[PDB]
Amino acid sequence: PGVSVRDVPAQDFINNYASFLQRQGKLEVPGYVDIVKTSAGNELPPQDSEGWFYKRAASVARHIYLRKQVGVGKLNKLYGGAKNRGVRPHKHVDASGSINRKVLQSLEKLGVVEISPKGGRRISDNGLRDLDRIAAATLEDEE
Amino acid sequence: AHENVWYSHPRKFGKGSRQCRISGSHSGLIRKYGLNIDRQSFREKANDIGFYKYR
Amino acid sequence: TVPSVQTFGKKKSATAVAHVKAGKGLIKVNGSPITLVQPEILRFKVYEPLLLVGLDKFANIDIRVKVTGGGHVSQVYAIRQAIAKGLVAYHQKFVDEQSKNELKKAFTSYDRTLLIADSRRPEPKKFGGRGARSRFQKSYR
Amino acid sequence: SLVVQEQGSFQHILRLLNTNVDGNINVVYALTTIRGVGRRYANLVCKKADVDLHKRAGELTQEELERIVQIMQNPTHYKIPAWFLNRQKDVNDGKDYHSLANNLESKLRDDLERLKKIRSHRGIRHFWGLRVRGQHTKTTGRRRA
Amino acid sequence: QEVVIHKIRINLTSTKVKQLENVSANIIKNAETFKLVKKGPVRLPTKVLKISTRKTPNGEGSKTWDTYEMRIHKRYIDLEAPAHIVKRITQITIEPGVDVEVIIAA
Amino acid sequence: KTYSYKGVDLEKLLEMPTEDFVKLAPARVRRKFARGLSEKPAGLMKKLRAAKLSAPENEKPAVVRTHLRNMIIVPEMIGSVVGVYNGKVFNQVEIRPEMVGHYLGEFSITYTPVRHG
Amino acid sequence: SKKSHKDKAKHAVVLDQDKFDRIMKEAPTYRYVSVSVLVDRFKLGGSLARVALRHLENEGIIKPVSKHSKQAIYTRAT
Amino acid sequence: AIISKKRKLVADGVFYAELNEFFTRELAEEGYSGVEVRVTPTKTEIIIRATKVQDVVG
RNA sequence: ACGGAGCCAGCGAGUACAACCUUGGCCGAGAGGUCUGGGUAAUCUUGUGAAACUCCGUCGUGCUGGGGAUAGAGCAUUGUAAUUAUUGCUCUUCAACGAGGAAUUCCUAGUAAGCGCAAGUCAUCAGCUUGCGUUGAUUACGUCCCUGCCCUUUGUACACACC
Ligand SMILES: [Mg+2]
Ligand SMILES: [Mg+2]
Ligand SMILES: [Mg+2]
Ligand SMILES: [Mg+2]
Ligand SMILES: [Mg+2]
Ligand SMILES: [Mg+2]
Ligand SMILES: [Mg+2]
Ligand SMILES: [Mg+2]
Ligand SMILES: [Mg+2]
Ligand SMILES: [Mg+2]
Ligand SMILES: [Mg+2]
Ligand SMILES: [Mg+2]
Repeated sequence: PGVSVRDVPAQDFINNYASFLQRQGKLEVPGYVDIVKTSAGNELPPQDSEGWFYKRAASVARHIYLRKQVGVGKLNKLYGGAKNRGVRPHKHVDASGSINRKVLQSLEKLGVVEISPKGGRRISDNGLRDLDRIAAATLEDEE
Repeated sequence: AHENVWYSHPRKFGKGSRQCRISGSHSGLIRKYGLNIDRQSFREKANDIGFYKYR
Repeated sequence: TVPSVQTFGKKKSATAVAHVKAGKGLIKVNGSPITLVQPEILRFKVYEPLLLVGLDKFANIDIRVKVTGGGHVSQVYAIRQAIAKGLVAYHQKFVDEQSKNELKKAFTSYDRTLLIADSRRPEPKKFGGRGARSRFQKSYR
Repeated sequence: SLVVQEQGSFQHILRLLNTNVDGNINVVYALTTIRGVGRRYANLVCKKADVDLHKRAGELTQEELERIVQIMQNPTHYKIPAWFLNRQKDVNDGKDYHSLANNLESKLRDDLERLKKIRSHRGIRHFWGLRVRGQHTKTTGRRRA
Repeated sequence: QEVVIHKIRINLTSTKVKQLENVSANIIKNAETFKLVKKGPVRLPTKVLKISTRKTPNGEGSKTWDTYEMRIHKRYIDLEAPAHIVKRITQITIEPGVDVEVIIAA
Repeated sequence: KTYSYKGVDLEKLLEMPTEDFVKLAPARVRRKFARGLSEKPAGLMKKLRAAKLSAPENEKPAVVRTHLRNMIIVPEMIGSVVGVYNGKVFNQVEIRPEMVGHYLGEFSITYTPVRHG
Repeated sequence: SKKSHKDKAKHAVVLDQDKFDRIMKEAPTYRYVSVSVLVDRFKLGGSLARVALRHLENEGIIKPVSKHSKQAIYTRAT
Repeated sequence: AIISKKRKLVADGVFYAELNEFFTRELAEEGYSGVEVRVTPTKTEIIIRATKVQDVVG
C-alpha cells in the first residue's frame, strides 16, 4: 500500500535522497562549498568533500516534510552540536546560516519547498510527491 | 564645579547606574522584576512585599 | 461509533498517549510504525508487550501513540507502558474479564512497570553542593 | 577495495619546502607537519589540488607534490579566499600572505623585534618573557618548564 | 440599544487563592443569574515568582541560601453576554488582593 | 625596505589625511573612528600641530603633556613628542613612524616592573 | 615526555604483494576476523585493516555475524 | 499603564512596602499599627489602623 | 577524537517612559549585519529541534586527527572609552600532560557521576552560584576501629574548664 516518509528509516531515506539528488544535475551547489566548516561548532569541513551538500539538502527536505514549517534559524538550531571551546565548558553553537539559506533556496528552485504564509518554508505538493516516491524506492529497495 | 565637568561622566549603565531604592547602595542589588532593592533589605521586607519562605 | 479508548504511560518526564481502536493491526508511534522507534537497541523493549501477549491477540486492533517529553529511553519506556495499558484497558472495556486478567498475568509477571508507572522522580537540588544530595568540598587548612 | 600499491614506488620520506616529512601518514596530516600549515589549511590545499583526500603522502606522484607546493605558496591565485589565510593585511606592505615553515618563524621574529624596538607595552612584555594577552600571573605560569 | 454582544473577557490575578476563587465564583453565579453563556473559570498555571538570596549580610558563615516566592493565579473568563449587566458585574464584588481586568475584545 | 605601513610608503605616510589611514587601519581603529570622535583628541591634535610649528625646524619639538591614553596615533601625529600620563608621571615618548595603529597607552607603563630578591 | 615504550613502526602502512598472498592465505583458518584480530598479526596498519576487512566481502570468503560500526564480527565461511 | 502582570504585582508589593515604612516613620508618635491598601475601579483607598485616630486625622 | 545523519526535556525570563526575548525574509564563511513581524506572556522567542546519546564512515596506540595552553595576523559586537589582549569569529604555532606520593574530599537511589539549559551577576564578559531536566550505576542496609555527637556511671589537684 501507499507509503510516506514516516514509514522508512531516517538514515537510509536521507542517504538515498542524497544519492538521487547527486545523480541528477539539478540542485546547484553554492560555489563556496569545499570551503566552509558548516558551523562554528565544527573544526573541520565535512569528511565527504563533495556530495555532503546533497546529504544536507536531503535531511532538510525530510525535516520540512515531517514538521510544520521550518525557517533558517530553526535549522541553525537543529544542526550544530557542541564546540570544543579550548579549555572552557562546551556549549551549544548554532549552525552556519548561509549554508542552510542556500539549501532552502536550492530546494525552492527544485520546487520541493514552498514559502509558507506563517513564515518559514513548508513542503510543496510536487516535492512531497517526489519524497514519497523515493521513500517507496528505498522501501522496495530493502526487500 | 563647572557644569561641563561636575557629574559629567555618563551613568547610563554599569554598577553605579542604578541604586538600592532603600539604601542608595550599589552592592548586592536585586534587579529581578524591577525590585531594585538590595539583598538584605529584600530579606527584611519580603513578607511585606509578598515573598515568603515556602520550600 | 468505533470502539476505542485512550490511555497513557509515563516516565520521569516522558508521556506517551495511546489511542486504541478496533483496526487492522496498525501500530504507529508519532505517525511512524513501531519498528522504527527513535533509538534501535531498546526496540525490543517496545515490542515487549507485543511478544509477551502475542500479536494475534490484537490483529484487528490499531494503535496510535504520541510520545512527548523526556529523553529517548524515557520516551521508549513511556510507549511501552502506554501500549500495555491501552491493551489492558481496551480488553476490560469491550472484550471480556478473563482476557484482561490473562493479559495482566502475562504482564505483571514480567517487569511490573509495564502496567504500573514508575515511582522514582528526580530529587530537588540544595545549596552547598553541585548535586541533589552532594556537597562541594572541605579545605580544613 | 584494496591494491598491491606497486611495490617499489611508494615513497617513505619526502622533502617538501625544505622540511623532512614522513609520507606514510595521510596526505593532509602529513602536510600538517610543516610549520604554518594546520589540518584545516592542509585539507583545503589538498582539496584544491584535486589529489585524493584518503590517499597516502608517500604514494602520490611528483607533479602532484609540485602542484600542491605551488598552490600553498600563492593561495589567492587558486581561489583560496582573502580570509582563511595565515597572515592577512600584512602590516609591512598590506598584501595578505601566508607564512610557511621558515618564513613563519622568521617573520614572527621580525614582528617580535619590531614590538621590542617600538617600545610598546606588549613589546617589552614579550622581551621580558611574561604573559602578554592580559592573564593573571600570581598563579599562572609559575614554572618555566 | 446595546443588544450587540461584546464577547467580553474577564481576567483575574492575585497572590492568594481563596479570595480569587471566591471572586470567580461570584462572577460565574452572577452570569448564571441573568442567563449568560460563558467559558468557565479556566485555570492558568500558577506562575511562581522566585528569588534566591544569601542569608548572610556580610558573606561570613557557612554557605546558606533561601528562596522567597509568590504564586500568581490568573483564571481568565470570557462571556458571550449583554452589555450593561456584564459591566455592572465588573464594578461589583471586588476584594483587595485579587485584581480584576476587563477586555471588551469586540 | 626602509618603511611601509600597509603598502603606503613612509613618504606618503607623513603627508596623508586621517580618513585614508582609517580605511587602511585595522578593524578596531575602523570602528573607533567610525563611532564618532571626542573633542579631546581634536584639541590634542591642534596643540600638537602648534607645538610642531613652534619648534625652529631642527630640534625635537617641545613635549606636550596629556592625560589621554584612549586615542591612537594618526599619520599626522608623527614627528611629535608627547608625555602620556602614567598615574604619576607624564612619561616621555617621541612619536616614531611605527607609532601608528597603536594607542599611547602602550608607551606609558602604568606599573613598575616587579623585581624579586 | 617519556621514552619507555620504545615502539617501532610495527604496522604495514601500505599493503605489499607478499602480504596480500598472506592475508588471502589466512583469510580462512582465522575462525574469527576483526580489525584488532587482523592487526594483531603485524601485517595491517589499522586503517587498511578496514580496507582488507571490507574487501573480503567479495566472493563470500567470510560471513558477517554483525556489521555494527566501530568494529566488525566475521566468521570463516563454511 | 501597560506592564508585565508579574512585574505589576511586584510593584504593588514594593508600593505597599513604601507606604508601610513611610507611615512607620511618620505616625510613630501615633501608635501606628498597620496599613491596608484596597484598590477599587476608581479610588485607591488606604486604610490606616492606628491608636490615636483623632490625632492622626488632626 | 573527527565528519555527516538521527532529534529528546524541565525549571525560567523577556520592552515605558524605554529601548527587552527574538521568529521569519535577505546578506556574510562566522561572529555578525539589515528589513520586517509577533510577545507586557500556557498566545510570540518556544515543542527553547540543548549536549551527553544513537546510526553510518575517516582515523589506528603514533604525545597521534588526543590535549588546546602560550602567541602572530585579520574580521566584528557592547561600550564615551576595550592598550594591560572586554567578548565572539577565521588561519597558524601547537606546549605541559603517559591515570598522578604523602595525604585528603563528597556520596547508599532517579543517589553519586557524566551531560547540558535557564535564572542571579549583565551595556559586553563566565570556567561561579542558585535551580532544572537528560543518560544513569558499583557497593552497603553495618560498626564504634579513626574523627566526633547524645545519655548514664566514675575519677579529677581542671572552671580563662586538657589548647
Ligand atoms: Mg548534529
Ligand atoms: Mg558525534
Ligand atoms: Mg573533549
Ligand atoms: Mg549531579
Ligand atoms: Mg582534537
Ligand atoms: Mg520543553
Ligand atoms: Mg541539538
Ligand atoms: Mg596534536
Ligand atoms: Mg562570584
Ligand atoms: Mg547508616
Ligand atoms: Mg581553680
Ligand atoms: Mg598537656
